[PDB]
Amino acid sequence: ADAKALDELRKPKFSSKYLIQHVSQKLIPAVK
Amino acid sequence: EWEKSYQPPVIHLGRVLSVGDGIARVYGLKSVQAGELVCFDSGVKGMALNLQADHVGVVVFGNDSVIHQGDLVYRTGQIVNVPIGPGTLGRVTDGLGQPIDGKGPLTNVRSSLVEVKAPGIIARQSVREPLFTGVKAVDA
Amino acid sequence: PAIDAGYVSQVIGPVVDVRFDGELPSILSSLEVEGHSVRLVLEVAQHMGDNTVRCIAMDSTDGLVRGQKVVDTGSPIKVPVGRGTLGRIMNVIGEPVDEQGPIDAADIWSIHREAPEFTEQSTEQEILVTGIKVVDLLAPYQRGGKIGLFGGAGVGKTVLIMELINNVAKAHGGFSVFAGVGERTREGNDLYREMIESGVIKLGAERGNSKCTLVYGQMNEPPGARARVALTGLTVAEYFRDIEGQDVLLFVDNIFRFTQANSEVSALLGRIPSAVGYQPTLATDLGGLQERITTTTKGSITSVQAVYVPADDLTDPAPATTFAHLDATTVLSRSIAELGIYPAVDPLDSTSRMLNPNVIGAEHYNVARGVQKVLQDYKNLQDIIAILGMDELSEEDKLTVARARKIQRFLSQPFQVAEVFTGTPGKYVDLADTISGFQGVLTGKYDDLPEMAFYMVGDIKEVKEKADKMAKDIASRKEADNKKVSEELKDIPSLDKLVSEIKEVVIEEDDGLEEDFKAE
Amino acid sequence: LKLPTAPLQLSGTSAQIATLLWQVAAKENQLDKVQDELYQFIELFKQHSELRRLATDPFVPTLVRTKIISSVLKDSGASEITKKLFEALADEGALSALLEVTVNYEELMLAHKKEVYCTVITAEPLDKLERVELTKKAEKFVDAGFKLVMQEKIDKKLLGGFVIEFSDRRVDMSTAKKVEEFNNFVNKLVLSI
Ligand SMILES: Nc1ncnc2c1ncn2[C@@H]1O[C@H](COP(=O)(O)OP(=O)(O)O)[C@@H](O)[C@H]1O
Ligand SMILES: [Mg+2]
Repeated sequence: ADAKALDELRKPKFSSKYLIQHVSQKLIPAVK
Repeated sequence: EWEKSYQPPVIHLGRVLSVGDGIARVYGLKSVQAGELVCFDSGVKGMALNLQADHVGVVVFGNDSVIHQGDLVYRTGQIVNVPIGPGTLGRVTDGLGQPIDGKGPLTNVRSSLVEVKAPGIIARQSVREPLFTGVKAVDA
Repeated sequence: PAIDAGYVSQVIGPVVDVRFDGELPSILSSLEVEGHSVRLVLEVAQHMGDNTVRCIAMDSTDGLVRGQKVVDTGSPIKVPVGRGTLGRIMNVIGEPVDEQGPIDAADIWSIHREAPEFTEQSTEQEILVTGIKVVDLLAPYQRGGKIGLFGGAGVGKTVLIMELINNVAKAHGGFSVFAGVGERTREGNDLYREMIESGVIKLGAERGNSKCTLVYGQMNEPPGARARVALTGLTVAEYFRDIEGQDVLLFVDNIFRFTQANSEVSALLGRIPSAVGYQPTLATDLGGLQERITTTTKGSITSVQAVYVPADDLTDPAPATTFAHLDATTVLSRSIAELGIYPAVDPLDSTSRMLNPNVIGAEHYNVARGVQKVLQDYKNLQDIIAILGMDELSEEDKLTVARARKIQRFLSQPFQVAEVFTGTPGKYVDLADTISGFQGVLTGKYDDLPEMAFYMVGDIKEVKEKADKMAKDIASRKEADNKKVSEELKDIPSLDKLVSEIKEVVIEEDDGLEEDFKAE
Repeated sequence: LKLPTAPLQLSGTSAQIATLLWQVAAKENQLDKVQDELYQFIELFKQHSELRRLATDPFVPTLVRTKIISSVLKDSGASEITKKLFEALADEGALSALLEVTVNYEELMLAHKKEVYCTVITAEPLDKLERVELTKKAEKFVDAGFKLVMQEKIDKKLLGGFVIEFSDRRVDMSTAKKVEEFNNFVNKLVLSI
């Protein structure tokens, strides 16, 4: 799927950051 | 006795996904019946035609220009019915049983379904008594 | 109740998608919906692919919710068969609809089976004398063969099927099965009451001496029921053929409604449509149904099926596919009915595999080919007779035209089942009487009679009886009007004496409609 | 084979991923683990443009897509279900489905914790006894022992009472619908009497 539950995914809900701060340390060499 | 026996029935909602070509696609209405009369928030009725896995195909009894994407569709809980009874005698109604002659609401009337199975083999009998049309080319 | 119970996934009219959590049903297996207003039986048509089956409902799906639990019976639609089904009425799922209690079942058979194999086929061509002149002469029916009555919308292929019932079924000895597929419910009630009066269906304690089973899937039924009631009637006939091992008659009124009901369903099973708008699997559905209606070595099924033609078009694929499955074809045409010739059988479009000189004899086959030669030679003269006039043909041509107008009227016949709306008594004609009379018209023994001497008569004696009956009529002018009514003495009363006898009726004061609507 | 059954059935090909993602994370008892792991990618797709290029741009080769997702997820202690999930979507190019798997993973997680998010609209803000009256009155509308989570809003056009908005259905226990339904019943009863 519906829309009104899917507009709520525009908000940050992660409640942990052991991936979002990890991937930027390894995305840019992998795409370069 | 009405007020002591009064239960505000849980109205089941449903958004409109997509309207046009005389048919709305309706998100929601997970408990709606096939062939149920649904009611849009514009006051225009509809009939739940195709119950799909992800939406409900609703054909719209009326002009579908008053239906928007995001409109709410309340189900009425019953298969498509019209008011039948002796209170319809004398009244000019539209295709859903609502009177168009402006003579007020249909009093002394009772809703019954429009989609009834015809009476079976053992329910008939032979046609005996005549129906005179008053046309003598016909009645002769 | 977790496994072996799936839920309704989606409902598209008569097509219900049912989702099972695991251990899906087989195709053709029947399922039951729990908590419907009537018994709703679904029959699995496809495995859609994601633990979803796709079913066809044998009743109306109005009122299904997409969560309803659907139990699986583990078997196809199984109907009662046997001798306790005789004199009863069944619907598509085998339930009784005659209010005579439960059906005493010698067996509970599935309505789906394969056709009998090649080695069980029997090749025996014996004739079936029907009493109908055009049928016995120009397209004779096989006793043990498949018979098709083609025609569309009021040409007379139900009065032909009732005359065939009245003639063949009463003088048969075996059992009959009437499978009413997609027809009028008035006609099914008429047949049930008419078969009660004839003793073919007996009620109550002497019920087992009945000779007919009715299976009715009439035109008020949803398209799942009409697409499968011919299979139920076929199963009731197949039990008598296989297990009881005897000769039966299967009358299927409008086998076209089976094709049409599959064509209604198959628009929603998500398929590309075929030609005129029909399903792609037309020929194989019709074939797999029709290949079960056969005579085998263990029994006989004489199959009389009426076939509707849409828009009076024989090139429509549902009649054109039915044409190959039939031994005797009886094509009823609308223009012959508009000429007053009833039964409106087109003699130049109806055929038989019994019209063979090694089967019916030499003089029968020769008389039939001579009648068809006269009728074809007249059909080739229709344009110049229309636009130039009758007065410009040759003498042999206008002898051919006169003999053809004689044998067109002579092929018509009063039916014993039509005597209630015509007034003429019905005329069963023997086969030898038909051959003798048509040989008489062909050789030229009867060039002297009028044309209307041949119209609606039994045989060659009744054309001469009607000739003197209609040539004493032009001499029928009697003297003095034979009154004996002028002042009859105390036999004819006055008018106020006659109004003095007629009873007063009571007129009940403005329709009384609100007083009994509030009674409920 | 032998998987735990999903809490509720769902739609096609995007919720069927999330049903299967829930059905393997339940055998691992990592239901709250990967629901946190799915949410971190949604902010990750919000940050980097060279990462959501692998889900929308149709000119990246399907080799370079499946190598980059593996070359990033060698590490960080992400659950082995999700690093098997993202390699399944990168081989098929279904990385765009993650925004729709997550919203279908949510209500599977919601019907596993048996919570239902509702919304209460009253005429005045409540008491602490009016709330415990309302909770047990509104517990007759859910179909099991569901932990109801309320939200509170104010509409003075209601003249007392409450409505519940379950986002599927609505029950109107307010006195405004009570009095207009009363007046409809009265004015229809004198239509006959
Ligand atoms: N054998 C017949 N003799 C006379 N009239 C017939 C005959 N068959 C049909 N008719 C006329 O045509 C109509 C159609 O008959 P029926 O057999 O019910 O046709 P169908 O089933 O093809 O519509 C009848 O109501 C009657 O008026
Ligand atoms: Mg008919």
